[PDB]
Amino acid sequence: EEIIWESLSVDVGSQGNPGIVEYKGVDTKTGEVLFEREPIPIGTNNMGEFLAIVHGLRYLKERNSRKPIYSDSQTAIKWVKDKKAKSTLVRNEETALIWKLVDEAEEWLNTHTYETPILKWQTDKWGAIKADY
RNA sequence: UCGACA
DNA sequence: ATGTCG
Ligand SMILES: [Cl-]
Ligand SMILES: [Mg+2]
Ligand SMILES: [Mg+2]
Repeated sequence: EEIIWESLSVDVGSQGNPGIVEYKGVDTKTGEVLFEREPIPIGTNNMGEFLAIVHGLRYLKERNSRKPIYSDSQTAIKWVKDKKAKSTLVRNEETALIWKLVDEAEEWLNTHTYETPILKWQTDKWGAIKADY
């Protein structure tokens, strides 16, 4: 019910779906952009949302930060919890990059630890997540 | 058959 | 429209 302002908010941005995908993480309190992924030619909204959360985990772990991560993606939050991105996007030469990043994200998750709470951003009550495009 | 999150 | 889960 209470927004945890001392947190990291991440979100995907795209042009088409499947389409060009990117993501960024921002300080929930100030909106300051902390990281941003170079656009990936072809990917899905959910893969991007997943990549954004995993990058956030890696970003916070490297800085010894225990702050939670906000995401508005029910799908991505579940994929991270399961440490498995159940995407339906076809695996071919054109989607090789997005799949490589997804596979590497999964790989990282299955070989590292973290206590970072991954929280659902309550869009219907709080408005658009701060990392929204 | 939807409902929900994007 | 398309991507996903309950
Ligand atoms: Cl990535
Ligand atoms: Mg989103
Ligand atoms: Mg958004």
